[PDB]
Amino acid sequence: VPANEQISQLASLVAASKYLRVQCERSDLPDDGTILKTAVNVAVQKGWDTGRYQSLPQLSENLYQGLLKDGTPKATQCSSFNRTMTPFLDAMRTV
Repeated sequence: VPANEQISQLASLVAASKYLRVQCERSDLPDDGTILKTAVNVAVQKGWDTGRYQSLPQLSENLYQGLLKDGTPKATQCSSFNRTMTPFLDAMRTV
């Protein structure tokens, strides 16, 4: 997996997680910093180089802002993320 694909993938998970917390009232989820730390930890567990990740936090916020405006109704997006995000949310507990 190329380094570009790696960063984009982590940012997507962070964005989806913030979307759940803020838009889907998933108040059991932690702050952006903790979500970010979780993405970094997953990266380490995959053997990825977390030195090349400089553009992770801003990218995450940009993708989150993109979600808000992408035309998917909130209820639809929340139902979808709640269904599919379990493995990443599980990882967040260990953090």
